[PDB]
Amino acid sequence: VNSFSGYLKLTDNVYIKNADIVEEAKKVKPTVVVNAANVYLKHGGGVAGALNKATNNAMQVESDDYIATNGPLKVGGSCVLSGHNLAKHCLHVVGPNVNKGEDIQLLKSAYENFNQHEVLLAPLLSAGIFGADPIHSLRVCVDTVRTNVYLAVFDKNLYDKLVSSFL
Ligand SMILES: O=C(O)[C@@H]1CN(c2ncnc3[nH]c4cc(F)ccc4c23)CC12CCC2
Repeated sequence: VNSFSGYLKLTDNVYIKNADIVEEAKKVKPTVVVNAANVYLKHGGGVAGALNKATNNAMQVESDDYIATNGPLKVGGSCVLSGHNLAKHCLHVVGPNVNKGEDIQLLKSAYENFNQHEVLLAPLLSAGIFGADPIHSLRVCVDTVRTNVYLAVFDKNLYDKLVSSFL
């Protein structure tokens, strides 16, 4: 038993809800919240900009130190940093950004990072400003992640489309 509430169950291990991930994180304090990161951990907009704003820019300060030490992530890769006031940990995961021409097949590699964590609160990778089809992203999530994932979908309209079209 865990503290996630109001989710629709899609499969044995994937759950979905219409929610703001920042507010969902603020209430649940999950062990892991996933950020839709870029390779530079520049949290300017989308989910990343919203998560970072909710931390009062502490996520960005920590991220800049991480990059200064380690260099950029790989597309499809991840790193674990603090969850600040939102979660114990933040798993920063880089999905391919279609608006940069990155290979959508890397989306599966991105979701594989979730399997290193037993339970996660997450957005749909490569959705939103990353330019991928959120329905495809949901399919890859379901077919790749084996751990327990609670997906927060900000837009009520898209949520209904994702549920109604789910096979
Ligand atoms: O940034 C993107 O392209 C979208 C944003 N989406 C979100 N999903 C779940 N909660 C969210 N709260 C927010 C608050 C904001 F101010 C901006 C975006 C969100 C948001 C998923 C996405 C595809 C992977 C990242």
